[PDB]
Amino acid sequence: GTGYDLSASTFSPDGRVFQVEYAMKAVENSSTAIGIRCKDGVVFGVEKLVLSKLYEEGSNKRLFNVDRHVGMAVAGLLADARSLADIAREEASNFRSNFGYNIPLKHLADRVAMYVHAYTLYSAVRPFGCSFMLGSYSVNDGAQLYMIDPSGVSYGYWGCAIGKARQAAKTEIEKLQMKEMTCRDIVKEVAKIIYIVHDEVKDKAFELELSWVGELTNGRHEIVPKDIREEAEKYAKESLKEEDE
Amino acid sequence: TRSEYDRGVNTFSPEGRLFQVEYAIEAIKLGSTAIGIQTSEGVCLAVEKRITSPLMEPSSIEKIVEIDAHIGCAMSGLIADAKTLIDKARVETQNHWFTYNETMTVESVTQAVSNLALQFGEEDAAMSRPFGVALLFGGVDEKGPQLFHMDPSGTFVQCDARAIGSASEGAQSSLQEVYHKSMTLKEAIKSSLIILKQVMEEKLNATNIELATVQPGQNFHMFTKEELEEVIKDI
Amino acid sequence: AERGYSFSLTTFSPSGKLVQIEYALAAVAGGAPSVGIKAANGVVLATEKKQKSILYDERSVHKVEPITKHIGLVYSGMGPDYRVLVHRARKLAQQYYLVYQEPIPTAQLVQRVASVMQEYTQSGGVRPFGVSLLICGWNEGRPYLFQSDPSGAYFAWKATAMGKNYVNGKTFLEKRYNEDLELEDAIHTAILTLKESFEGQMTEDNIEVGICNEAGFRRLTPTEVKDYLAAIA
Amino acid sequence: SAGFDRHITIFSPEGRLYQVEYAFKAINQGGLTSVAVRGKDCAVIVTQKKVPDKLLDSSTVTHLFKITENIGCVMTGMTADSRSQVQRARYEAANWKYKYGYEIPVDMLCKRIADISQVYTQNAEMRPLGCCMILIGIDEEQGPQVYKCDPAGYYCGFKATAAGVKQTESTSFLEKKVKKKFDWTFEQTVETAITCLSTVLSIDFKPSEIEVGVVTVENPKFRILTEAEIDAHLVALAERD
Amino acid sequence: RNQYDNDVTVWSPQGRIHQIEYAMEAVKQGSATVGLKSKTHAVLVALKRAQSELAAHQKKILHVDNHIGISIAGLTADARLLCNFMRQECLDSRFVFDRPLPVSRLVSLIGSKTQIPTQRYGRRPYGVGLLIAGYDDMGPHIFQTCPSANYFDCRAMSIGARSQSARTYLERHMSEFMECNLNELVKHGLRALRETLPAEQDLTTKNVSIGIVGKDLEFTIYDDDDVSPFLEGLEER
Amino acid sequence: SIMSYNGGAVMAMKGKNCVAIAADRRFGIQAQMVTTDFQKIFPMGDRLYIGLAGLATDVQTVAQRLKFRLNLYELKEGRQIKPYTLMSMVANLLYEKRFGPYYTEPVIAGLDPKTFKPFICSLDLIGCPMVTDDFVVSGTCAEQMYGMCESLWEPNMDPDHLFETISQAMLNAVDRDAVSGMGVIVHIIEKDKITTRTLKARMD
Amino acid sequence: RYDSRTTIFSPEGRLYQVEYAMEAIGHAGTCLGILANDGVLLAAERRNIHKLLDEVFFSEKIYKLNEDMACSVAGITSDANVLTNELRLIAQRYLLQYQEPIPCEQLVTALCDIKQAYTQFGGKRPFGVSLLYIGWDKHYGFQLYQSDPSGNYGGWKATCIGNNSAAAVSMLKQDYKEGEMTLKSALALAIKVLNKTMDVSKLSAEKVEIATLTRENGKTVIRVLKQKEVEQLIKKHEEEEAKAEREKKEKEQKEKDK
Amino acid sequence: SYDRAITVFSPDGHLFQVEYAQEAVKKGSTAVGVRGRDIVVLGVEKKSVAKLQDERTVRKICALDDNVCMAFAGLTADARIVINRARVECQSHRLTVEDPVTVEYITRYIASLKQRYTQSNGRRPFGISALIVGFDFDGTPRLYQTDPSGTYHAWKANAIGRGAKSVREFLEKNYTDEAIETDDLTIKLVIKALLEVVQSGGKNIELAVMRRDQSLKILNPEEIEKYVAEIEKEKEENE
Amino acid sequence: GSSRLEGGSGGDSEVQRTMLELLNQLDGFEATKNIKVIMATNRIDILDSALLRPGRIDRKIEFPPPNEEARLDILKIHSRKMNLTRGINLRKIAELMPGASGAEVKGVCTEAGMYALRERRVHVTQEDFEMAVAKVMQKDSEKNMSIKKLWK
Repeated sequence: GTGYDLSASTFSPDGRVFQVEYAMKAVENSSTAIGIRCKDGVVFGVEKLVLSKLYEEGSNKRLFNVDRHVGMAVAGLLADARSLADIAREEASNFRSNFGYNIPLKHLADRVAMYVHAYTLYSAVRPFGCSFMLGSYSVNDGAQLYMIDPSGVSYGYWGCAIGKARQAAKTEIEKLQMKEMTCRDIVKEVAKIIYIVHDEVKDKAFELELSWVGELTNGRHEIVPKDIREEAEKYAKESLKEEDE
Repeated sequence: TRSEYDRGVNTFSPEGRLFQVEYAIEAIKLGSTAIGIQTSEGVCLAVEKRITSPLMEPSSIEKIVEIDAHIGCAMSGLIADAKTLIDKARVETQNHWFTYNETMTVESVTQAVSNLALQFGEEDAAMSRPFGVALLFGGVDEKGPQLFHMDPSGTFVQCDARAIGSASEGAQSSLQEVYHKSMTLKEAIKSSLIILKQVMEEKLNATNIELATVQPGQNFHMFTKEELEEVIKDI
Repeated sequence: AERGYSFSLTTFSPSGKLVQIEYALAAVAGGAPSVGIKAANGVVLATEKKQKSILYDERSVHKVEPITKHIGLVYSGMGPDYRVLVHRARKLAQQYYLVYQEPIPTAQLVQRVASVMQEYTQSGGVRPFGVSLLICGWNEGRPYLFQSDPSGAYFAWKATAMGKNYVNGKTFLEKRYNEDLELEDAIHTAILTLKESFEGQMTEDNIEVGICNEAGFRRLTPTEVKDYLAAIA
Repeated sequence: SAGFDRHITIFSPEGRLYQVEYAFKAINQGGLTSVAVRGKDCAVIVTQKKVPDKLLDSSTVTHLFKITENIGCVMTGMTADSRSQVQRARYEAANWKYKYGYEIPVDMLCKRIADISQVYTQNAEMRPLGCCMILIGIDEEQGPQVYKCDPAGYYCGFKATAAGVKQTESTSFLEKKVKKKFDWTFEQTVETAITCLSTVLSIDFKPSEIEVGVVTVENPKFRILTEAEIDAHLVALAERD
Repeated sequence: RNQYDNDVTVWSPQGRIHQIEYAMEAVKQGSATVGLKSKTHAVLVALKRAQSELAAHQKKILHVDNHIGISIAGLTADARLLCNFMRQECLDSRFVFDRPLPVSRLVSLIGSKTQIPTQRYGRRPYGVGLLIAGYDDMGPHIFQTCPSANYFDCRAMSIGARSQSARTYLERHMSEFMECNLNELVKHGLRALRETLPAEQDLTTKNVSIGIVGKDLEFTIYDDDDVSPFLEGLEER
Repeated sequence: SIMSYNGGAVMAMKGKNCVAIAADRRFGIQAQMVTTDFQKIFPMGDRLYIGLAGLATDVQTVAQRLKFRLNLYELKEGRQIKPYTLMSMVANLLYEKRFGPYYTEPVIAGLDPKTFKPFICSLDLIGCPMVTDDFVVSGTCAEQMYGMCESLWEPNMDPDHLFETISQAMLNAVDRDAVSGMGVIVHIIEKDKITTRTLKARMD
Repeated sequence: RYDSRTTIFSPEGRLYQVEYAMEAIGHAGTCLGILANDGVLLAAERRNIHKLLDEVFFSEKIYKLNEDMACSVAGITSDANVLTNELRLIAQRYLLQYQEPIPCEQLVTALCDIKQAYTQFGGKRPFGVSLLYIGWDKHYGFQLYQSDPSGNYGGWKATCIGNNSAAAVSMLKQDYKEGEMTLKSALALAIKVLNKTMDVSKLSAEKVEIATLTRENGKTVIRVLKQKEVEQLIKKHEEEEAKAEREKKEKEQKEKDK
Repeated sequence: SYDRAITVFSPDGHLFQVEYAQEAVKKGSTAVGVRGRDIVVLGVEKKSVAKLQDERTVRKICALDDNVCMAFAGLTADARIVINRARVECQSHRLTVEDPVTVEYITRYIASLKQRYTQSNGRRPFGISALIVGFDFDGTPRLYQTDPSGTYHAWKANAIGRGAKSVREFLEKNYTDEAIETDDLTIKLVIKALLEVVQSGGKNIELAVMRRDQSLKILNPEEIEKYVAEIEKEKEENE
Repeated sequence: GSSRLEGGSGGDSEVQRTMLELLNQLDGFEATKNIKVIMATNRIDILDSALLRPGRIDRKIEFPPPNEEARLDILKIHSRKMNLTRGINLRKIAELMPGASGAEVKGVCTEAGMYALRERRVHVTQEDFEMAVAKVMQKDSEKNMSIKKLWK
């Protein structure tokens, strides 16, 4: 082996810590989670993989509610993802307890990024093996969407995609006028993009998990209703047939 | 290949095995054999004492010890770990009596000792390796006579008859052949001594064995020289 | 050599060496030249402040720093470790002052700083201080010049040089140093010893010198250093 | 000598800290470059700004941070480490203002950060986070000040510096430009910094692919120049050069 | 490998972490257990092993607070530790809030607790897989937890050595579930254990444990002669 | 009062190139006398005596802890503690326990080891050093001691004259103090001699 | 390989790290001590006597532990300083507790127990310093002890540690009177053995330091002999050696005549 | 490869480093211990000392309390540490319960201490063996033996150290009721046992005797010489 | 022939085999008839105990550096073929050379002769021998006072 890739506290003779890169490799092996920031909201879509017909519907949710007004879409080791969701929930709770108002998403992203960097600093713990996205909307700050990765970088975004099909998802997102779309249509676009990037002969089973947080929810993140998800799924299948034609 | 997987008690092997627990269980065999038999009339313990030389008075090899007035322990493995677990059992029985004002059941005391034994590297108990000692708690409680076997991994289970120690594999077969539920305590003593004489390289006579019994009634009794000779007369 | 016994600081090599502290001393010897001369009525410390470029503002980070009104300190080795040690020396001097309402003797300050270095050279998770300190004080009525090593050993010196060319510096000081030397002559001796191991033109603003007389330790201003360089040349 | 390489606390037989050197290599790993120059009465930091995607919010993407009201920094290296060290610098400045009642001097904040880094270089608990921080501020008695806080505890003060991939080229260019009339004005300093970056990178800058922060004696508050100001500087100075 | 699977703290150069996989292998050294649920019941059924024909059969169903039971497959030390933790959590919830702890929250607590070891070098991942059967006001629940700290809400699942036979049977017959009487539900579980059993072997009252929870039925464990009404009714192959 | 429990009485004066530290001798608990040979002046050097006076427990404890600290200091330095350094050491020792004090009031008197110039000082129970040039007094009957010293002190005394002055001051103060005074021990420290004397007194 | 830690037993039962420290003591400057019914004394060589070194401290190897005890250190400088401070602390703690000087054997036992703990516990290398203690206590009068890196100590009439300790101890064994040695004879023997063990030209007085502990007027006095006294002793020894050589030359001349 | 760690089982089940502690014990001088009707005796080899060395600081027989003595074989510094801790525990048990420490109690405490040091991985086992001879408060000549592993037994006569095996075999052969029928034949037996390993026999022998209610008495060298003379006379007579 | 190493990747098994063959030749079957062996080494502590065993190496002769009398002898031996001036004291030179080997003494003579050669001379004097002694017994003592003063 390299000899410098054990422990996240060792710099290779290039300035590279390889444990963080291996964590990034681990996240770049999972299902695809995308998120698009429309003008009046943010929509997360995830192509959850039903790994067995035994699991009930809604098992292994990769869309968490990290505080009432903020949604989280994870991609990678789901155990680490749940732990990070708990960490972010605790950070938002502490913010609301101390300062007395809903945590700004920029600040929440920075806090969780600092936590992930804490775990990538040391040799007694391994870097978090998952990426995730934090989305929210409020009247006084506007729709926001951030992405955090195992190395702990918290760049903002207009459209993001993490997982196996990230490059294809970004390519299919660039061809969208997100800055002037509304939630009711960006949800359908999210479903279409997820269906296009999904691989049927490799991943077999599939379930689309959608959520939005936007003006039409009063800044309250929630799972997209049943009828809306059904209509978006129907539109995505029709669009798949159209693209095939 | 078991060189990167059996150097620590908190490292799994590709098969999912704790080789250090395996090795403690192996260290069990280095002790002298001990046969316990559970019967409707009580429970019997009979152990091969292994006097290395004279001048070591017999009441220093404690293979059979007393836990409360209604349990005995037949031990096999490291003497130090044996002492630790026996002390834990005694203190736990006394604590349960102090709190609830009753006698701890054999199953419950074995469970407490096993609970102590589980904590190999669990960083909140301090022991760092499995206790290399296997125990037979034979006692009497409200459920009638019972005998329980505990091993280094902390696993315990009742046993209508069991044999631990060096001659465990070769004596449990004899126990299987000879044991039946409708057996009296005298029959159990005779059969256990017969198996011990079978599996011992030394001759069975007076010393080099210990025998004890816990019955629904009189407390845990360790047969002295007179009783040992009387039984050995016509084992 | 004893290759295995050179990565740890808590194991003796078969011959008794503590190889890692010797490696720390090698890091010391691979540092900027510094010289210390104990004059008859004072002490002088010098050290090259040559910068790697014209951009380095050579007035912000100093190498000859005071620790009390009567003690000062220069170093040869790594600058960060030097900063740590000067802060600790100041703290120790202040503790001694609070306990005893009296400025800490130079010998005592050296003892305590050497104790700090010993503390840092007695474990496996800590790196020994890769510097050698030259402490110069005016305790009592006579001057003191001491050296402190990463190993925690401290010396009393008449005059010494440490850094890249310490051998040449010490030979030069053997040639030139005489015990009954006034501080004014010792300053010239210090600057000449530096010149003998100073590449490039020894301009007044790339050399740092500090004196320690009965008036207390003081880092000479660049104007004064320029005057001394002009008088020497 | 490769055995003395996997631990931050092991001295090489010749007395070298290979893990610290590797932290510097890590500095030279973000691809970006940064330059800083101080005039008579101003200090300027300019950083290459890469936004290699239309979906990435350029407003959030940045390497210029406001450590306090009157101190700014440009960070180069790993982004997570950069932001961690920026938070540490803000916390230290806040503590200084709380304890001592006046704003932290730039040199003091640099010394604090350098000491924090030296601690990690000495003890073996963390890796030395691989980022380089260039701080700029206005000191009431000294004037404009530019400093570096490399990840080994070294923090010399600078007339003009650079960090990142092309630090050597930028250093040579700034040496040449400072040997001749180091006395620069606000516009001249911005010219020198932007020209240094452009020449070392071998590219002419769009108003967006560059980020400039400035402090001046007249207005001693770290200001990040907007796109209009950057474009004005580029066009006017390229025209009148 | 050979330097990337010594501890849980090192990522292999493939985005893969090896000691967690080794614990997930340890889960297969246990014994077969099948959990499943109707619309008003939840049933765990376990194949108890035997260390000798004299020693009794190791218990595999443990009793967490009245509305929750657990079926274990893997290291018995970790089984004991997790059972104690679950019991303590249920007791704490019933002490603070005068109501039973929801199963979906108990499993989240278990997931966090079991994930902590999978990231820090102070311990090994809990080498025990769990089938948690419970009945909260929402409805009967069957959960699976694996040493990786991942939990799945299963409508019917199986774990342990020789598990795929039972899992295939469950996949084939799960359409029947929900609209089943308790007897039919237990019979389906017993059929799943029969499928995982070697052909020559068969389910006997000695080696079968049956835990049942549900509406108006606090978690009850049937062992020894208690399973007679189930095995006796069960049809033969 | 706490001091009045065990009583006690100590004084120090200085003339020319000599100091005189005097102290009563008694240990009685509250009113009953116990012994009459209680050591209240402890030698911390060749020419440096401390004169702890107050609660007997604290007198002994402070003497012993101060000797511990001073032996460490002298061995570590190679010097002999100067009177000012000893004053600072005792002040630090006493103030380390401000919140719950050593109920004793030290009185240091000695000669500077190098210039051999006199030094006298007194500390309160929390460590407020008070260097004076004429005389210090501690313990019960501080009012009597102050009156005597004021009315009998004169600058630039010689050993015998200072002996008489401090003798009269201590005797007349203790004879008017009740809880303290069963004999007076006077130590006079000069450039080369220590004169220790066991003055007559109202032994009642 | 059974020497990677201080707390590792060799398969033969040997602590190789402790043995390494014991052997490494051989690098230290030769210190030695002689016990006389009149008093006790140490002598020690200055390994490094560079002309540019100052002489700030009156003694480099001989420290005064308390009123009635002194000790010579031989080994690593940092460890020696640590242990000297700890010895002073132990002695003064005993004095605070009991109000009488710590007996020499008790002080040696305390420090050697510290050394044993270092050899036994965790990741701590053993103290690489040997010590020679001289003292006087009310129980056994003048005493001389020696202590190793391993925390083992013994009581000796005469002994030597450091460089050429084997030669020095053999010489003392040859030329020490078990019960009829006074302080003057002890000093003469010390000079002799130092001259024959240093193996560096003539016995330069500036390269040796001698200390003597004796009871006087009921108080112990520890005196580090001044360079004048050391020079006088060396000169007397040189005169004695020259006289012996003259006698041998005269014997050779008589043999030639015969 | 299953070595160098105190807490690592070898695949055979052996903790090898405690066994190495025992192997370190084997490098000590012979120490015999015998018990009689009213006498318990410990003999030890002296190994002699350089004539310049003092003797009183070389102790192998140390009285832990009034009614308990301990003979040593192993590493000297570990000897000192364990003896000091045993003395502390004797006088602390006296405080806890107003009864003198029993030989069994004190040997159990010493064994527990050794086990405590063998348990962890940041500690080195006490490479010593000890013979604890004493009288219980009722009066009974008890003799125990503790090993570096923390296991203690009760013996009637045993030897530890260099000549352990030979001396123990001889004691097995020549230990009898008629040989311990009184308070002097036991001492004869101990000197006889030691003479099988110590060449000199008079300058390499120390005997310590404990009689009921009597403080430990160390026999004078002249008394040792007289006893060895008695054994020599008996040997030549019965030849 | 030196201490044997465990047969592995880091052991000279072939040189070990050569040494084993030499051992067998020195003392195995069919002992040698009239062959006598003179081995020479500069450090004996590393030789294999099999070689050092008696019967193979019956006798072991140490060669201590000359004790000033052997040094006077060596000076005479190596100055016999030399034009020594009157008043030249080889005893004084021997005293000036403590702990010097015979090679050092021969080099002393050679270097004094070279000093004579330099000044077109065939003449050696006491000054020449003293300068030769200084030039030949030149010691490279430790440079660094820190490394020198680690040990007390």
